[PDB]
Amino acid sequence: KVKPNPNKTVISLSIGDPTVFGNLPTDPEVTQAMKDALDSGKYNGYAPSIGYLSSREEVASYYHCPEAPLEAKDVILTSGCSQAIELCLAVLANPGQNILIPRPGFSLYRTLAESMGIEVKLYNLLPEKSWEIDLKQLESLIDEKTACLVVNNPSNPCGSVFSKRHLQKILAVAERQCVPILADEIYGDMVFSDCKYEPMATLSTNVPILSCGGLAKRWLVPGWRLGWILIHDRRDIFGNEIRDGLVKLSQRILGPCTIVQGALKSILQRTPQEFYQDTLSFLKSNADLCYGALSAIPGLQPVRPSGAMYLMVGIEMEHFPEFENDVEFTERLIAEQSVHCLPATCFEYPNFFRVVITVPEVMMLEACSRIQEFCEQHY
Amino acid sequence: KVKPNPNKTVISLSIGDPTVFGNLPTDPEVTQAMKDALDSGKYNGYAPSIGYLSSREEVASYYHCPEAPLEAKDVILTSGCSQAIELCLAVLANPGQNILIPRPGFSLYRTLAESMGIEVKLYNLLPEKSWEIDLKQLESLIDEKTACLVVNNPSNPCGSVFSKRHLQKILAVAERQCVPILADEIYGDMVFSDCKYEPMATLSTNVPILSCGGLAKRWLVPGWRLGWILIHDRRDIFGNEIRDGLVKLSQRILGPCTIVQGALKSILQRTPQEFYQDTLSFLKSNADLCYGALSAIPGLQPVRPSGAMYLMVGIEMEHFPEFENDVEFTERLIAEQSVHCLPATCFEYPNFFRVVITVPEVMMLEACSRIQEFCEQHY
Repeated sequence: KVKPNPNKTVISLSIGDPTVFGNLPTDPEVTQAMKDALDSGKYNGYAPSIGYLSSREEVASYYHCPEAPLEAKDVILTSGCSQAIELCLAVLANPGQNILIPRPGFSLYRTLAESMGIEVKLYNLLPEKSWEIDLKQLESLIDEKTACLVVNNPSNPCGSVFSKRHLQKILAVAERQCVPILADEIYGDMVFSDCKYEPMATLSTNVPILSCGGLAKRWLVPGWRLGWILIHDRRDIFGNEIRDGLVKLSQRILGPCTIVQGALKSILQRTPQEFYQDTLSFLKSNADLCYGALSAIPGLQPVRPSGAMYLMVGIEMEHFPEFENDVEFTERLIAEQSVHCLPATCFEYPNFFRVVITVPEVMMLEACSRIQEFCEQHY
Repeated sequence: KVKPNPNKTVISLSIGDPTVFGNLPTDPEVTQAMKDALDSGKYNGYAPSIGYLSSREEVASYYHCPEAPLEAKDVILTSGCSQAIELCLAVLANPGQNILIPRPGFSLYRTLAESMGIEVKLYNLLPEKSWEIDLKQLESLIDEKTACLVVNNPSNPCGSVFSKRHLQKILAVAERQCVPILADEIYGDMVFSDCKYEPMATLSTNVPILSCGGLAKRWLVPGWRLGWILIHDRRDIFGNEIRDGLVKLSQRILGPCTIVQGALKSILQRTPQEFYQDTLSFLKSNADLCYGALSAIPGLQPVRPSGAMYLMVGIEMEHFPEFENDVEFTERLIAEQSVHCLPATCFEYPNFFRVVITVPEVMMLEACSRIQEFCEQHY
């Protein structure tokens, strides 16, 4: 809550909202589909709590392939991934049970499982190698009361996209301990690195998955609150016994705004690839600028991101005595420099901070030297 | 689940969605404000979980008067009254506690308090006199574990608007047992009877109220999911100790669609009264038609509604032997006649059914004789 250096333009690197300085507005095809959808006035009344037939039908289509074959009925529409997790949890597990979380991971999985009456077990991401999961951790963090396994790919906060392999390896671990994999993939298709993109379910054969996702992150309409559970029952471990748990639960807050549901068929089919290409294009460059300069600075260890909208830097508490935690670090930083970074304590991973890359480059750059002026005095 | 008489056009009188046959579409000023709000693209990013400053500011203004003085800060925006109840409950009371419900009442208060881990006590509405509350019931249904009192006015399903007096009487009962009054007034200003309209909080002086409300019912955009808690702390029984409970809880599903929030300032200020006048005008006439004809029929006792969009009819199980409950009644009715009425068992009040009046008159009328052809054979 400390005030900035009133003598320097405040630079906020910590907030994930792409649309803050509006250099990432959404495609006018998105904006139109909503207006088109309003204009027909076909969508102002009640829908099923699970969402419109047609809307559900159409998102189901967008994410379909023989490997992970999707049908109208394995789709549920919810007002964001916040629900897509909220519900996805309530159905799999009850108070006094346990789920496998990332470290570092979205501070949300906690605020929920804890607030749902679930006790949390956190597995480990490996900075040394692309923040990939620790397989020892995982295999033997399992329980009797282990309901589930949560995988976030691409990652907030890591910036990471997993290899076509590591994914099969993670899928190897679930059939050896008989556990569900909420695959939080709200960041799906949000990659730019050399490496193409793999939705985790396309690579499954004996593993039950429930996939989150939605507009908020790709189409940069985060305040619009639409999202979907994609169910992926391979081997009838789930069956109708689980599907009803969602249909029943859904009826508590009754899903998303109907305009957004209306406009969904059209947002999916009418958005030009030149929209995405642009987005990820500008998310490589800014990531690379951020990466280079920060890696150039002595005392900080930026881990190159392959996707999503962040990267993690590691504070080498070897030449930084003044500060004794990343918490105090971002703190004197914010006060002295006016640069807002998020202390990675929040993601349950101290000695580190998260920097988003959606901020303009001319700003990434200006903010980058500030950070350097900070470390040629403290490392 | 029985099939209709395939030989008669099915008439659905039981579903509350005004926009089904689209004779109640919303004012094109409503539709515009959304498009205007989309068009500015000012509203696509994250808002406070409690909602936009400005949005919250502006709805606060619309509902302000010295008696019940409202400020920007006593407003929380939520994706409908479904949440406005969900949250309004979670904050006041914990598993193994008790709240005062109507009978008959919205089948929702149950699906929640029960599903929240709250045990439910139902007070009584008086058909003999305008479905007004039973004061004996109320005074002595209270407990140690009585958290709250829920009042629904106007009523779903009753069709009832309470007198300027009964309201003060209900407000007399709360300060004699020290209890909160979630005043579900999602139907606010939805009255047409002689009698003007009183929001319950304007008439309070030593009683804490939390008022639900939103677009769904007045502006006939039910699928749009916006709504508000209006807080009404008179006497600091609430204070900052309760307000935080909402602000904290809100952050679980993070409120409504931002387009809807954007468009809110304009929907409120730019909607012509000729929109409302029309709405309630057509809701008197159809109510009166429905009332007359049904009252004309022998064996049924329609209670005249003063507001909202329904009325209750009472099955005089005095000349209706064939059927032994309202459940079986609507049932043979639906099969033989093709008229969908809702058996008032659902609202926890048997021997009765609910008929909505939003369906076209030429349809109310046709459906009315069908009902008569049904009773000149069964009463």
